[PDB]
Amino acid sequence: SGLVPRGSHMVGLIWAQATSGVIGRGGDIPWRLPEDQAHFREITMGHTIVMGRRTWDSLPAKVRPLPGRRNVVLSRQADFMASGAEVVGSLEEALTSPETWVIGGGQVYALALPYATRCEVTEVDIGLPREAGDALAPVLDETWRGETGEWRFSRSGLRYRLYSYHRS
Ligand SMILES: NC(=O)c1ccc[n+]([C@@H]2O[C@H](COP(=O)([O-])OP(=O)(O)OC[C@H]3O[C@@H](n4cnc5c(N)ncnc54)[C@H](OP(=O)(O)O)[C@@H]3O)[C@@H](O)[C@H]2O)c1
Ligand SMILES: CCc1nc(N)nc(N)c1OCCCOc1ccccc1CCC(N)=O
Repeated sequence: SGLVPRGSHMVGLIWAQATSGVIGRGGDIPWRLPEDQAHFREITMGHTIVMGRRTWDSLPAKVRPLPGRRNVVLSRQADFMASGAEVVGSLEEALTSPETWVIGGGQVYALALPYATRCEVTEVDIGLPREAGDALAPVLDETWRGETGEWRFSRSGLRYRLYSYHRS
């Protein structure tokens, strides 16, 4: 199907996770998956994106701010320099755009989850176990519903699938 009705406010979370729920370590995403970059890009294009400061830090710098999207960086550092983005000091202000995609990281997903009505999740079939210091994906309960895509191979051979969850 791929349809998801929307209301006067849409707050979406988008992430890619290992089976174990690892999304981040050492300030990076511990795999590369071209189809997921393409998916992340097309979903978020033209929208406001919200990210924690550490996620802004983890962006390759030549791709800061992410092109074609309104970049919003959540930080408690009032003097934080984020060239080409805006810095907001609270989650409330961050989610004021009528359509917002939260693009990371572990901290901000957790805080934003209660307001979210879509989760766009790439499951990467990689057996990375949770380690000390890892950033972790939220656990979705059964208020979330939607569609699970088929397993696909990237040309590299890495296997992945897409979940598109929503709720009222
Ligand atoms: N696989 C994926 O889909 C994916 C996507 C995005 C990121 N990641 C990874 O996840 C990791 C980063 O995640 P993380 O959980 O460490 O950090 P994060 O959520 O990106 O950023 C946390 C920072 O956000 C700010 N913050 C958090 N809550 C706030 C609030 N209520 N008000 C104001 N500011 C707030 C603070 O910034 P200040 O310290 O500046 O105050 C905090 O240190 C990296 O490894 C990144 O590569 C993975
Ligand atoms: C594509 C990764 C990703 N994937 C999903 N599915 N949700 C996310 N929030 C998500 O994270 C978006 C923030 C980090 O983006 C990276 C990180 C490493 C390499 C590439 C990118 C894409 C953007 C760019 N031009 O660099």
